[PDB]
Amino acid sequence: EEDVVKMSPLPTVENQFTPTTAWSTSVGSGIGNFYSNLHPALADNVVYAADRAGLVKALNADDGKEIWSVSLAEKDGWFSKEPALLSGGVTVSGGHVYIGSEKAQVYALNTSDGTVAWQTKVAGEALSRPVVSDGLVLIHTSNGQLQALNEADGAVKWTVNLDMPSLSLRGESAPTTAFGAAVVGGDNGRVSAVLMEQGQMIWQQRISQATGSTEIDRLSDVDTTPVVVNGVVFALAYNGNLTALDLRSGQIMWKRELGSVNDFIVDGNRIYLVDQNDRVMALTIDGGVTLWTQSDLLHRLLTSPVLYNGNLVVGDSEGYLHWINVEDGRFVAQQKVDSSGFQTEPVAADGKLLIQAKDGTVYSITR
Amino acid sequence: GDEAYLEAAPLAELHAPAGMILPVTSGDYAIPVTNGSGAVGKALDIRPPAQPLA
Amino acid sequence: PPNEIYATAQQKLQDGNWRQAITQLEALDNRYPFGPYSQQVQLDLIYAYYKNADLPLAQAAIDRFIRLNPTHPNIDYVMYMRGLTNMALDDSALQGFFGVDRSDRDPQHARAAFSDFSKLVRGYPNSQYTTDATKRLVFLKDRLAKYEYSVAEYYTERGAWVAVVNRVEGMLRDYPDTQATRDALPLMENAYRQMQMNAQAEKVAKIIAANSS
Amino acid sequence: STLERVVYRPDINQGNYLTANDVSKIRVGMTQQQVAYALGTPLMSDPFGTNTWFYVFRQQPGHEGVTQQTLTLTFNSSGVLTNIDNKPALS
Amino acid sequence: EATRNAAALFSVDYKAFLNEVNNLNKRMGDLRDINGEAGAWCRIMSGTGSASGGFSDNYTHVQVGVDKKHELDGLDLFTGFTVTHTDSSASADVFSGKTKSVGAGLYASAMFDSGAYIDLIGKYVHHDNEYTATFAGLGTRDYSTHSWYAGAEAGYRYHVTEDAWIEPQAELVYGSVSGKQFAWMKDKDYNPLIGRTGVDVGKSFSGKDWKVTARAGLGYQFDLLANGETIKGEKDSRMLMSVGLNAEIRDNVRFGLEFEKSAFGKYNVDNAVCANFRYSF
Amino acid sequence: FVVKDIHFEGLQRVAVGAALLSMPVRTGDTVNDEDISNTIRALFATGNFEDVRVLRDGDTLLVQVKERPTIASITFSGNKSVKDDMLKQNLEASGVRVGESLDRTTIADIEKGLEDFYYSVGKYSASVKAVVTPLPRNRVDLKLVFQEGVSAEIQQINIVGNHAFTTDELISHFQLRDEVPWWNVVGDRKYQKQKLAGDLETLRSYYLDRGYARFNIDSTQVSLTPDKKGIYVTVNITEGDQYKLSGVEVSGNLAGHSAEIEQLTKIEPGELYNGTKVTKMEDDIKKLLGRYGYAYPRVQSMPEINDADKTVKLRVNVDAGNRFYVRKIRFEGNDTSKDAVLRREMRQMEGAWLGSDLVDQGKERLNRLGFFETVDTDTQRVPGSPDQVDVVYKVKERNTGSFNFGICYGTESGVSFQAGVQQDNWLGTGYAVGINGTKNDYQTYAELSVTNPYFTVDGVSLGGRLFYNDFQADDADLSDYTNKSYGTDVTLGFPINEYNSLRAGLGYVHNSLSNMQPQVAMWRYLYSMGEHPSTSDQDNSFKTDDFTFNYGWTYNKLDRGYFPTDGSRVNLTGKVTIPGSDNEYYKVTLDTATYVPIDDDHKWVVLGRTRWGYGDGLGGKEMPFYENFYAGGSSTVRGFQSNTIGPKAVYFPHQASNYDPDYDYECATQDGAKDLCKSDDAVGGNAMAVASLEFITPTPFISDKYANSVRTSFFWDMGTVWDTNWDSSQYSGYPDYSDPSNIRMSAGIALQWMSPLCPLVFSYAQPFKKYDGDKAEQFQFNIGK
Repeated sequence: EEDVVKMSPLPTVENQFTPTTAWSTSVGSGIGNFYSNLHPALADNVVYAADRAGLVKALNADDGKEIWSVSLAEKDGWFSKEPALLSGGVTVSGGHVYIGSEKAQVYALNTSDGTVAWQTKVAGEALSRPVVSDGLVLIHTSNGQLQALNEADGAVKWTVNLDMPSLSLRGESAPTTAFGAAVVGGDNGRVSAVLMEQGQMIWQQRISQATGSTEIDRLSDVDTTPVVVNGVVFALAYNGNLTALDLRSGQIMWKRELGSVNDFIVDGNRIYLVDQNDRVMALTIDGGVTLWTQSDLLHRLLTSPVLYNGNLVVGDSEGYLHWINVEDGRFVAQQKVDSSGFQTEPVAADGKLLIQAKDGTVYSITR
Repeated sequence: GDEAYLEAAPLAELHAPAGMILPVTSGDYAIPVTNGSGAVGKALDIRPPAQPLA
Repeated sequence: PPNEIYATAQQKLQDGNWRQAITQLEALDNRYPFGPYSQQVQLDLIYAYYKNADLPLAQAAIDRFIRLNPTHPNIDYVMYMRGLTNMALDDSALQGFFGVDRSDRDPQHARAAFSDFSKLVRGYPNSQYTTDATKRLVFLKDRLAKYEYSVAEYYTERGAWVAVVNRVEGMLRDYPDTQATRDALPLMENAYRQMQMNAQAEKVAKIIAANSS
Repeated sequence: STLERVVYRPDINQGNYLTANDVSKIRVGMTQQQVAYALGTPLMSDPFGTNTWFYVFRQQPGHEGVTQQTLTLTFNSSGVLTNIDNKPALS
Repeated sequence: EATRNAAALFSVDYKAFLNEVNNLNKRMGDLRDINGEAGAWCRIMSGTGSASGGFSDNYTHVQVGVDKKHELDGLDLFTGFTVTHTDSSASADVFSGKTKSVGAGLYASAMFDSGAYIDLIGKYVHHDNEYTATFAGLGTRDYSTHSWYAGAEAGYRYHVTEDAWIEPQAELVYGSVSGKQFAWMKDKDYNPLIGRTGVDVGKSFSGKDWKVTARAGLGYQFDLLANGETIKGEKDSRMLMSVGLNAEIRDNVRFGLEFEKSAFGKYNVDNAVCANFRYSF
Repeated sequence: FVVKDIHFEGLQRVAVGAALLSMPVRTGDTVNDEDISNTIRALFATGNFEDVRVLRDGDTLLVQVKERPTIASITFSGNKSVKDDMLKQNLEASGVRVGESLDRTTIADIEKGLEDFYYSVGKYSASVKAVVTPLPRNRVDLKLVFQEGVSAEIQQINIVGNHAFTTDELISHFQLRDEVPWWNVVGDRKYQKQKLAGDLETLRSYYLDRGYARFNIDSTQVSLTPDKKGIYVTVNITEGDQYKLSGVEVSGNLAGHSAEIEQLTKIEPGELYNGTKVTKMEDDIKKLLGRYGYAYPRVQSMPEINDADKTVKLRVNVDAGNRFYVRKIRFEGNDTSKDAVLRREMRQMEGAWLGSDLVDQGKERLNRLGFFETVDTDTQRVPGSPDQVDVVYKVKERNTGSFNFGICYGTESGVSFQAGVQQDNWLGTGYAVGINGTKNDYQTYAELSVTNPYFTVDGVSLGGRLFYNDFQADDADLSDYTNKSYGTDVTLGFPINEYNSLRAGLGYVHNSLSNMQPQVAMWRYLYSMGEHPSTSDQDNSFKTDDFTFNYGWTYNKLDRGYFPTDGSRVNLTGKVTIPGSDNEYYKVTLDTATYVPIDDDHKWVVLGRTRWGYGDGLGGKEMPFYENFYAGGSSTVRGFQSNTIGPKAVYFPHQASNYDPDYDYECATQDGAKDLCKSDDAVGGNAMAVASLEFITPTPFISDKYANSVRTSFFWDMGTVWDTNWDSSQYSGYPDYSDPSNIRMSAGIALQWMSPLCPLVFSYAQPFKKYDGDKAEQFQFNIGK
């Protein structure tokens, strides 16, 4: 039966461009109905992709070249292989390709050959996006711990525990750095920003509304990528809002309403948010002026947004797209490119829009 | 109802001879005499005794 | 109004039948727990459930009445009906239709009709149902003593001369004035003769001939 | 008869267990709290006037004879003087 | 007379169409005020009677299924699978054999105490006809046929009194039977439209747990789509007077006078008046 | 400065002393002008008084508090797979009740027993809202609209740190499963919070049996997906090393048991630290001390984890108390059964020392009677004496009885008496009286079986049976004749062991075979003893007077007598006529019912049945055919007709009949040929060998039983019946009936639901290996037993 409301119908497409360039290669075995963070990446026009079965490949932005298929998740060398739940996230930086997993293995592939993968045993399940900063691969696991690994062999293994709430939602908060302080989103509605030397003072701040409510299920949660401008950590959370704190370890705090679990883009004075009701809004850096909403996409399982050539393209749950403008947000453009659906976030660099579906089908749509 | 509680045998306490004081009669299940004189059998006030007003 | 239902709640089993006295009686207890007729309808569910074979749910209606007000003036009616709903679980079944002796059945219902009748004849001696409670305690003290005779009747043919002399000694302390004690008294003498305790068999032999039935 | 020694008869144990080691540890001039601590509480007693405890150890296997060891202890009014009467076998 | 005697083997789907359908008292009994969310019921039906020329009829109709109590606004929805393992021992004197009628289906009854009698019953029965003839060199015979049923039940009940109720019930079913051939002369596919109407004087007195339901009935059977190619067919009306009874106690879920008679026609359906009894103590 | 009019006519709605006379404003005035501050904002602000209306001066003063009406009934509309009973019992303790006054306050407490109850089962998107209906003030009820949430779904199960065993082996022993194949039904995504701690202790005990004594589990993360459609759960374990068991050490007071305890705790050299073996030796010492008088001992275990050489020893501190004696053995629950029935099945005697092996022997003895459903022993304790116990049995009676009176009179058939009185207890005295008065139109079958199980006190039984067949079949010729049989029976049984039982007795059997058809298997008996009539005429009468000696032997070791799941039951019924009767023969019949489980919860039970029979003549007799063996039908070989497995006799050439209207089945006439003419019906053989094998399945889609009623199983059964005296030299074209190799196999699925009012068993089977002439049907149904 229906819980609250069904999916919203699709409005009239406008289609003011020619998005005819799209090549489809179904790599891997497909993710399916599993919630993961398997997003593609690019480095010098080399598109990388993976899957939960361990089929890690490499392609090109034009048509697809330098194709090597390795069995990273095998774990068996007797008669067959077995998947090891490769759902960490492909990040290519510094000549190495770091993919996390859900079986305490943080692989590190190469660029040319891509078969030498030293693995480091961690104290949980790697689910966050592995970022690098000055030769340190940060991993936010599912047990609420922070293990930053080296780029050579992972010798430094400092570990700090933030919080562990009962019946949490996720632990895949991608950390960002800001002048040496790696801002790490917690798991119980706390925003932490410690230096990456050995683990400094946490100065935790409760920003979620789980303490106000008596009965909570998954209210205390924060899963964001806090990109900063001028030393301002936004760091929104579930059932909260943006929490635009300073880098100088302050205690002042203000949110408004209605925060989500997805990501957002900072264009300086203008930001663009998503909610659980899936209405793409827009705000400013100081409070908010002309908070416009879009009720045409009510409960359509919306993914994370991304800017591409001035337009904000957002995927859907069946394969449709939403090319939305910036001045008021009325124009839409729905393209039936996939039949399975989009769950991971789309990445876009240097005129190349990359989006991976649930079956492992990358796209290079350009408009 | 039944007609077994009025047609039952009466109770008669046995006696103790010389040499046996019989001190065993020290337990429960005793029937006192509280001047029982009223209605027995089927002709009883089976209706609930509702309380009148003042 | 609650008075429009209680005015039509007089059709009892003597006026209507065994089914109409409950349908307008249950609707005044749940919808008005603290109404005008609070303790009046509680004394009506007890009597209506007694003759309609509604035995187990009427026992829960008994203990509710003492629990919420123990200062009731004529409280002897609810204590007398507690002994009657325990004697309704006695030999009034298809076995009682044939006319058999059910004294060797489960005495849990007959022993439960003794702790309430003992408080009625000792707490309120000048009550109304004091005469019928004493006449009902003679049949209950004879049915419980006849259950101990059937235990010693089985233990004297299988053969257990410690189990026989423990039930008759327990019958001489609990039920000293009944017919089952004088009938199990040769059973206590026979168990002393099967063992080598001839000094104890002459004590029972001097009490059977001293009390000739 | 024919079915005298064919029908199975279970073990019929009666009274309390009387191990022959802790029987001869009691003597005269002993209170009731020490006899009930060593041999245990008696299963049967004499309530008719006096206070005599009967420690009967009776066991009967299936159609193989009856064995009974009776130990009767006659206490006094205070409960200190005991009359030791041990019957190791029945007639 | 060789074609009329061989037409008795082809006239086995017209008699089985009446045996496959039934009333509410033959599959659910009296489904009045039971708080059971899911319960398996026991029901065994057996009829007899020589139709024309001494027909040995010893069919045993059995059915078992569960229910699903789903009350929303007084319009309940029932869902449960039923089986139809009918052993039809119907044969004449000239040819011998039986008929293994195996089937399965489901039912959806939305009956209520207000009188909203709307039931949708659909079942699929695969018939197996095994006969052994002696005249005209036929001998043994074996084929296979299918049958789809769509039972659309209607009716309303008005409460004129406190105990005696009247239920004028109407039935409208649809069949998808087929034919067969010989090998040593065949039929076609037909869709029957057998319907019936009549009132049901139900004297239901469910005061105590002793529930007596003196149910009557003056139903009449007629054919809407009458075929004339089985030679040709014939016309025959039926009479379906039935007086039911039940006594559903916690120890007696039996003692029901279930019978039905007829007055005109060339067929016999059941006995005059006979019942059952059981008791568990 | 007093206020007179303060009691107006709007405060006597719900109370007069608690609402109107709650604060004594009249004749209790103390303050000068603080009357408004002492009653309104001090007392009239908490209970039911929401109005904070400021009172005016002494001319137009009015309070005018409107009391909100009471709640009449809570109608839970739209019961979406939920029960109204468990939804209203939590609302009485936390929430609102019926008839209780609600002064417009309860908005959150109704969401405590309803919305938080949905959070426990998995519905996290619940949006319930209780809105009161428009109705006048008398008995205002409300409607309950239900907005359900998400189902309890589980996406995946993952176990990290399992360096020894794979992650797929652990799900096969987990109670909380993820996905089911077509092999089973249960095991899909059902997330329960109480079931999460169930399989976590199974994972805690899975590594303890293999030797990992240092096995520890970290915190379990139960993560939820955004836009919830599943529930993830991840455990973190930290196993140690596989240790070895060095030796045991039993300390404390053994009370003379120093030889049967140290031999019981003996281990094997080179054995690991098994977790299930420590708790088995913890109970087996407690079971050993209970067989001597010690009812309440005290035993512990101190495992010494030695991480140096990877070894571990255990120290057991046995504290045996004193000898406990039984004071009284009381029984409660026997409403319809007398105390003498429940006392004969007691192996523990009153007034002796408490032997725990004898109490469990008396508990299983009451289970194999078939009179009770649930039995248990509650060993009490006397508060006065420190070594006296009261063994109490709490039994529950079962409806041991069946009164089938399904008689009915047809329009032309006639009176059809079907009296089926059969019970194991007459009035609770142990007497088993079964009266089957099956009086048909001609078949006037009436029997009376009274059996006393305890004629003496040891257990000797004495029974009887008086049958009367009176079977007149004067219409058909399907191996039928005019039969008239009667006779009595006397059976005296006695036990020879705790599980075995023997029996013996006499018996008189009378028969009268009149007007029977001639064939081969029926006239080989008449050619041996008696006369030699002509083979071309009917109505050849024969009257036999038998004097049999019925022996037998019965072994019973079942766990239950009602419908068991464990144990075996072997039966044997034999008889032989004494010298001097009309016929000299014997017959041996054997039965087997073996129940064996293949798991721990007794869900998959393998049942194996075996029926063997044999019978021959003594001194030249030829096995009288009214007491032959018949196979087929139901409960013996499911998948065939009633008594169709066996030899089929060749009919002799007939010459006449009753009327012969040119369709009778008698041969050698104008309707057939003129030679020896075979038949198609079964006549039975002298021997019989039927073996069956079933597999009791788990609970089907019909899951309502309320104790144990429904039972579905699939089977595979064989069987054959051959005539051991059939001459094969005089018959060539006919099949050999002397061959014990014509096995008839069948397979199918059965369904047995043991309801007290419809105790029928129906089964669908398909014979895959049959022979010629055997009439086989698919669906079968009867009562059973």
